[PDB]
Amino acid sequence: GRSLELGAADIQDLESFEAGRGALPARAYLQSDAPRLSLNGEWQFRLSPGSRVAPDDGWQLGEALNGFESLPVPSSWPMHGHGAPAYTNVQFPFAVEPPHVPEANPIGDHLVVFEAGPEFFPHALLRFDGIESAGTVWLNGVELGTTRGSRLAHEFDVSGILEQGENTLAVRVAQFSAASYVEDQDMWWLPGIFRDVTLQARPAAGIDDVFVHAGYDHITGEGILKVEASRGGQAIDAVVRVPELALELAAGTEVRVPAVEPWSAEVPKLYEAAVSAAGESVALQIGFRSIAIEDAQFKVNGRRILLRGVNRHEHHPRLGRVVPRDVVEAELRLMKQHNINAIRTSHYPPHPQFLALADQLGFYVVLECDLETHGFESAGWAQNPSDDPQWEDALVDRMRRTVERDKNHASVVMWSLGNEAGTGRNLAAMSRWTKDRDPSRPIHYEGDWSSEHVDVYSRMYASQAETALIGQGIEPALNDAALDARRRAMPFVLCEYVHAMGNGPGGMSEYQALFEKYPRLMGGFVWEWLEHGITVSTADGVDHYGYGGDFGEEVHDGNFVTDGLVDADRRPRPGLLDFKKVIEPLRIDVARDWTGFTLRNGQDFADTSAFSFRYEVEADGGALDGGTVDVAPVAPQSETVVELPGSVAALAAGLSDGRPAVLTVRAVLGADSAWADAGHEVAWGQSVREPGAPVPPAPVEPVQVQDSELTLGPVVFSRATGMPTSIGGVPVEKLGLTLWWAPTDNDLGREWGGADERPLATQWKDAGLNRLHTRLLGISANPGQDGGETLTVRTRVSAADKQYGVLVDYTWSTDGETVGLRTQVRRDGTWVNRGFEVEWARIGLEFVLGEETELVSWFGQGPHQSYPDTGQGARAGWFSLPLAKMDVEYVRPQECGARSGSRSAALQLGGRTLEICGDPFALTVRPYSQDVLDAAAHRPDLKADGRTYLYVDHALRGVGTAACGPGVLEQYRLKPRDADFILTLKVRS
Amino acid sequence: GRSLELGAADIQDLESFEAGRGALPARAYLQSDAPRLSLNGEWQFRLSPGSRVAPDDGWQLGEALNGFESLPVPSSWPMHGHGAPAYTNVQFPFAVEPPHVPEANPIGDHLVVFEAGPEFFPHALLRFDGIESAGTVWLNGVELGTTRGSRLAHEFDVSGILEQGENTLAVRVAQFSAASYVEDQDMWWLPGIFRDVTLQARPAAGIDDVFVHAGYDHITGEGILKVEASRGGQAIDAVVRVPELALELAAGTEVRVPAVEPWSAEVPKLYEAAVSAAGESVALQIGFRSIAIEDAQFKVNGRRILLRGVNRHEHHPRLGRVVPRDVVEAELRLMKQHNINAIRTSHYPPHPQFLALADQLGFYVVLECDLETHGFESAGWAQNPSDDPQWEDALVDRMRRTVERDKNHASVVMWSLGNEAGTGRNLAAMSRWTKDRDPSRPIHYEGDWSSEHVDVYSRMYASQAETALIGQGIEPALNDAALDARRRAMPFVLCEYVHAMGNGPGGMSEYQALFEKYPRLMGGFVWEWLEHGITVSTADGVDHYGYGGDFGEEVHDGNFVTDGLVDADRRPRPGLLDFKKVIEPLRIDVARDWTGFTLRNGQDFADTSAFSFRYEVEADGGALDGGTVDVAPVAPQSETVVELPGSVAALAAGLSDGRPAVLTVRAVLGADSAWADAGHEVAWGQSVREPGAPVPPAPVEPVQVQDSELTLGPVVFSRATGMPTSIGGVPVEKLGLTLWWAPTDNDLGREWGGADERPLATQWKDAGLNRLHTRLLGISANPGQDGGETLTVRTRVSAADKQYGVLVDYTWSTDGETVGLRTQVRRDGTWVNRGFEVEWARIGLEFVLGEETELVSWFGQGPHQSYPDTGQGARAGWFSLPLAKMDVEYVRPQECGARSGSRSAALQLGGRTLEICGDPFALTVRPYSQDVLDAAAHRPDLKADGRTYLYVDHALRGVGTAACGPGVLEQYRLKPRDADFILTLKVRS
Ligand code: NA
Ligand code: NA
Repeated sequence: GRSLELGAADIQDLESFEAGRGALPARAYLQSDAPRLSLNGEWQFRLSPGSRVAPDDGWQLGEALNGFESLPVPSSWPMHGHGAPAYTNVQFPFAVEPPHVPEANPIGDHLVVFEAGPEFFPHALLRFDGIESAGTVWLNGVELGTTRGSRLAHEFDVSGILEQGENTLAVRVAQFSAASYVEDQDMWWLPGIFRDVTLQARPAAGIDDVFVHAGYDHITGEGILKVEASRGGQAIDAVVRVPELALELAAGTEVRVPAVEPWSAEVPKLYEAAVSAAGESVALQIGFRSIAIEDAQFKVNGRRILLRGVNRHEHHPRLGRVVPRDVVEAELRLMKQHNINAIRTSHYPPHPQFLALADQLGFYVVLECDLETHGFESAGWAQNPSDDPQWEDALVDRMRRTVERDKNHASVVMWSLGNEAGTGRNLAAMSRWTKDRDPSRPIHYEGDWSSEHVDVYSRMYASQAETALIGQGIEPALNDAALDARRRAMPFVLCEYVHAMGNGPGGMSEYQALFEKYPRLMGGFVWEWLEHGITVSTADGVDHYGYGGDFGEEVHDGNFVTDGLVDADRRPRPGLLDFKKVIEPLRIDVARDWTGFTLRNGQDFADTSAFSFRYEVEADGGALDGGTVDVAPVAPQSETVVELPGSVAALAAGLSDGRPAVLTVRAVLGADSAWADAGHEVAWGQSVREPGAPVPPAPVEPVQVQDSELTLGPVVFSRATGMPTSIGGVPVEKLGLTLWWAPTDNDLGREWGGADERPLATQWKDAGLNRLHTRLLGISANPGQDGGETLTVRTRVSAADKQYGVLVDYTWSTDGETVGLRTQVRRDGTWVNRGFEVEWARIGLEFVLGEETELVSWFGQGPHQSYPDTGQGARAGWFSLPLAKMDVEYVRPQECGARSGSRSAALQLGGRTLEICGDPFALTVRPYSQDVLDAAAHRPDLKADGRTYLYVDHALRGVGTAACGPGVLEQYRLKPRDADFILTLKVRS
Repeated sequence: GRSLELGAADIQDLESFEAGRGALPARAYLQSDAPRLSLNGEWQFRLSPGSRVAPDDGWQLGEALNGFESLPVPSSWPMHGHGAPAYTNVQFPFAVEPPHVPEANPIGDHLVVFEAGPEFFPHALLRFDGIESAGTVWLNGVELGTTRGSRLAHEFDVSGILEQGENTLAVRVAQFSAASYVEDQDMWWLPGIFRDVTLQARPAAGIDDVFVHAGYDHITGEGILKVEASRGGQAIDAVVRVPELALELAAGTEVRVPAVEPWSAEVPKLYEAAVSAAGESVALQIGFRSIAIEDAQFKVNGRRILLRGVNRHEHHPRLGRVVPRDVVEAELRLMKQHNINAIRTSHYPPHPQFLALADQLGFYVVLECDLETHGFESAGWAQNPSDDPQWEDALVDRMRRTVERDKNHASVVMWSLGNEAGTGRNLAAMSRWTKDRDPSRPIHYEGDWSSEHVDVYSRMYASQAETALIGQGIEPALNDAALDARRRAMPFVLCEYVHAMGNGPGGMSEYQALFEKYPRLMGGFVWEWLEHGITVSTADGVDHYGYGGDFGEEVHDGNFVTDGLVDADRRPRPGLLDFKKVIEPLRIDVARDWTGFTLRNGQDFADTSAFSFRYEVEADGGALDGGTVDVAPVAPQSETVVELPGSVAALAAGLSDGRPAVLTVRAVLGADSAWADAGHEVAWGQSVREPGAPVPPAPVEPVQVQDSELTLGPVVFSRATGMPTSIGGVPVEKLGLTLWWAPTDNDLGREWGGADERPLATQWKDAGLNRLHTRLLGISANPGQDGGETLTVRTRVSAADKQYGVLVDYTWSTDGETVGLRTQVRRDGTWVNRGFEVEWARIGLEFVLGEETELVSWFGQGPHQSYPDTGQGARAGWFSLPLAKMDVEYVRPQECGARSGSRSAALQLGGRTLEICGDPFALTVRPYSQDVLDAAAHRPDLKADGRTYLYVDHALRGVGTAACGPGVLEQYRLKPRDADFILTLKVRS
């Protein structure tokens, strides 16, 4: 019997089910006049590969340091060259055997020397706001305690250890600990001290914790205020002063303020208040709100509200978990600018400073505890911590610390027990505690569908259909009659829906229609706000985002970090633009006769008084008229009809039959707000006078036959191919039918149900839809009129080893000036492969041109892209973009850039402009081919070859959200069918 | 109404269901004294991308050629830079719509000018032996006709077109034609004139075709001879002279020769004969044989024979379909050297010159017609030519031309209608014709399992089990009572089995046991003889074989061309070495007491008289004794017992208890034969005296504990890891358990049946078996004896996101000189993933050493590799190889190089030699890691890193033949279980 392994005692600590030891009781984050010293700055940093290899050179004392270097704190140290980021989603990065930790466990030693003034005597504390995932803290070689709960705050008492003058603070941080088993969220695994380390003095007769109770009686219009204040866990005498309400009360007593302005996301009214004791005073912002669940509805201040929300992770493309305050203010303002009123802190408490901003700019906030045991799902939740009693104290500590920190803020309207932790005893323990401490807020958890220990029914990525059932209260009952009776009486919320990976999300409209129609639906939260992209510079110094698997990770999920509405640098993806329109607070139905418009106010509290209503009339290359209309304030959930100036309606009948004109009624801010400047666009509506169907040119031109070529009008053909080689001088290198997209991220994912287990992208490859070949059948010339000949090229399209195909015929005609192309498409054989019917991505034509396009113009829906289930934010008008701005810079290159519902388009090539008219078609123009687009793993992989790839699609497919949740809806799917369309071509040289 | 496409008439020809027009009636390939002129040499060659683009510049006349260049003929023109090779297997390279051809159809114009002497007047013909796939032939601007049937010979009459003096011959060749639909074999698609173009004069009163009927009466010992000779399709008077049999008869009459020596693969007795007419005489080699199907047995000359065969494609690594005669002679001799007696010409007639060689060196030849419509299987054989009456004449022409060419040869014992053409009317038409023309030979076809139109029951890749049933005649009956009665009375043959892709094939022994035990089993043909590798030179001029998909092919099958017993350059893969032993014609069971051996003659005709029997006794580094034993000739299918010299048996009892000695009795050729030199090894047998289990060293050495390291005997450890860092001075960089191979080609293929659809390679990746991590549990030191301490390192092995694992413990001990390692392995949890139990590839240890190994020695089975279901040819002995010769150069790098059944091994590193002893283990040594081996797509991807990767496996897995056909057999599979083994380590410096 003998023992000889190194670092045993260190690991036993890492493998404890105990919460952080030594730390003071959990309290709220308060703004205090008590002297503070921030220890943020250059610290000394040493990295070790394991705990068994971690040096014991008494480094904690700060002198004779071996191998240390300066590292900024707070920070995520992989972001600074020390190691590399790693990313997994459903999977753990280590062997699952709780609570044991792997041998490859990066240990980062942190050290800093600071001097402490007399202000921090006799009593003071150290406050860590976040250490991932386990930390041991020494002050002048004395162990203070350990920290567990990476996104939770720990405070240690340094009274009697802190010396006057220079002090030495040493923190040992381990990446993986037993706590890693309960923090399995969807993100890069980035260890380190990533939040503020703070030294704060604790005066005698000071305030340790404050609990604010600000309620609103919507009937009597009275505020109900009562402020608890305590020191050392016991209630104390303190004075509460609210200047604006002109009152002065003692803590612990409950008074009713006669008239208060209630708080909401629409009107974030806050009252300045201070809680004063002898030793210190605390500064608070008080918002009067009351939350009730009544008649299966989630109500705030008496009225049902609609959550238009997103899921906000904390991420930066260069700093790790560190999100600079200016960056936080920026994104919150951006959310407000796009009609967002709710946030779910997924899947952990955010930076303490976040809560204040959510109070100030109006947001309904779902504050989620730092708990996710998603990696145990793989094995049927065997060894799940949520049900293991060994984990009870540790998990309850996580809930307590979460609730305690942010209880005072009005924005927090719900506590959430965590994400995807399964079901268990501990979850029930966590809920039970929270209902006892803070009854003012309902409780949210998605994992337990029985909804036994929560106040709202919550699901993620439920189908539009399923939601429609739940909204009507006719969803299938639970086995338990008692439990079903409770859940059927709960409001419903989608804590995650419309996955926004890559091109998408689609189907956002079908969800919103249900949100507006059924009171039981609270609305919900989009997944997610931002991409977790990380900036990388190449050998030639191109920088682009990188995703999972790009940093050498043994185990990864590729590009799933990229599912955001904005990129890592907070630049809006087209999805956010569409989202803004879907959840807009006002609906404007412009009448067809342009006499007036119908306006409905979709807000729950405010009226249409902060808005200014403008109208615009666009036609050709000029705004024909503009102005402002006077709209009497409209009550919330009410609608009126506003008549437009007679001048507008007069211009309608005034314009010629068949030329396009667009009437736009826009709701903009009357004056500056905290989150936007005046004139900012909130909601809009349109009525469009569309051009009639174009007329095919006179077939009065004959076909001139030479030895190897044909000529008709300005179009030169090839007698071998049957395809044009030149139109009005523009080099046509290729023309063919396309049935296939470059697979989006939605296509790469398996679809919800169905006998076909294969991702739609795979279905296409097996069907050979990406490798189509054309066989020429014959070229006819047929009489038109007055010597005119109409050329007809008959072809068949198919792929290798396939017996099915499609017959397409191109009949050309021209009056000598304008070229008329007609395409007929017929199915040859049954399109089934591997026992499943093959779906198409499009019915369109690919034009490859030998000259670059300098600039693209069109009339239809823009500026950004449009697909059948998307492009809601794309409005009618005239748009002109450089070729470079046509594309969309998704992290992983895929199908994007299609402008649906086009009527006409113009491509300028050198000195020539190519006009394309016809029936509604979808426009796409690229500097590179699809084979290039598909193959590309990153943006740099895309090199232009000097050609112009023009795409004109008759019918398109929906993009859906198949990456996670519902795929393409039925009405948006594209199955094999026979089709036709006419085009109008012309070249102005 | 009008038509304007180019090259319409050319394509209509390509799309005809008609056979070659203009060609003379099919006849046999005869050696004639009639004057011949070979036109092989430099020709002029022009390539065009399509038939619509193919120039009509009257190039056929040979002057004012534009864009021509010199190209050798015969040749495959992609092998000469003109285009590139393309490879598919089951799939067609173009859209399936018979008989239409793609637009991308390479057209190669061939042209040559030759002068013709007066000998070729007044009558002569042009003979093309092979044009792939369609050819049009002009002579001096006159169209002779077209050729259909790429591996079939066409002859055109040039009488009255051939001028005296200079003539100009022009051939237009198209790669794809309607005939491509019926030539869908497993190979590179290589067009061109790839066989001899020949000019032959046809004298008056000459012989056009000869049919030889040479039968053998095994009862009376009489030859039955009758030779038909004809001119212009009508019988003529000719004189047959057979010098050796001293007879002279007139053609058309049937005589019985009193005493003839019969022909067989074992005794290829041929009689010289000449058929003389006035104008010319024909030289023939006559072999007397008779084929009968009787009592469900395939009989030749009265006796049941055993087909030990292979499938021979015609391929060269540099020339395409062109296989030089010296290369053909070479491989045929190589086959004979490895006990092969049968060949299946897959899947087309071979070069005309092949048939003669198969007569001379003894081979049973299955001659297969050029027909495969395998690409229609994809769509349930819709539009299958085999059943389409439009194809009848074309398909019957293929059978006629095939039979007619090679009817005279004795080696051809069966006509085969083709491969994988499905079922149809035309197949029945082909059989019906063949039975009428040549009843002397049975008919083979695999596609129609009902076996309605054939003479033998034939299957491919049927399981060992299924074969065992068929052998006993108890296979499940057919729906048709009448048909079942016929098929149940047929002999059975596997036209393709034991797929030899990559490492393998395994399970060859279990098949052969059935072949020997059941008379109904004819034996069968291995797939296949050679790899279709193609030589490629890199930027630094490394040359290596390339496979499908490596030449830019839109559609491919990767490395499936690589499934041979030899590489493209006819270098034996280990599979051939194993195969030679499995099908050896003699079995030698050496008695245990070394007194004698049992010898059985497995041949059907010959006796043991051409052999010399040698014996050898090896022990340590010396052959102790050698000699020759006198064995009375043993009759075929009979066995005798031969006593060894008393000196041998005396040496057995003479040697110490526990030292190894190997007795080898070997059958070698007494004198030179046509295919090998005297002394060549045919069959062998062994009896082995194995060393006793090694004894664990005295645990008398204590553990010396320092700060960061441990020391026990000559082994230095690391206290952090628990792994040795040094043994006797050799740097040990790593030591760990392995459960995973680098997936072979068999592992990459789906397995036959089972709920698990996943290839075994994929099963491993999902299970995380390739990414194992170890967690240290503890290091103990326990008392041994006399101050001795036995170190024990306890660890656990697992992978990320997995809850199952394995507990392995390493207990070390040493007497100061020899190190004793013991490994205990225990399963922790159930090894199931995705609902399926996880199989292991091995139970072994990986040693990574910081020094290169110069040379590896061992005692066990060698020289080549050994796996549970393979290594039959690996014999017992002492082997020593350079590290470079340990590896096996498979085209795609995979698991290989394991020497199973090892007893001891020695690795020399610089000046140190490392000895490893113990229980039977499998040895593998590599210059690179497994991660390198797996990732490598080609041989060049393998770069040594200066380390030595040593593998010692307790238990191994079978390789099977899962790439196509049966996977690993039950007794060879490796499932999770608890195991142990002891090792003996020692370093001699
Ligand atoms: Na995600
Ligand atoms: Na093959």
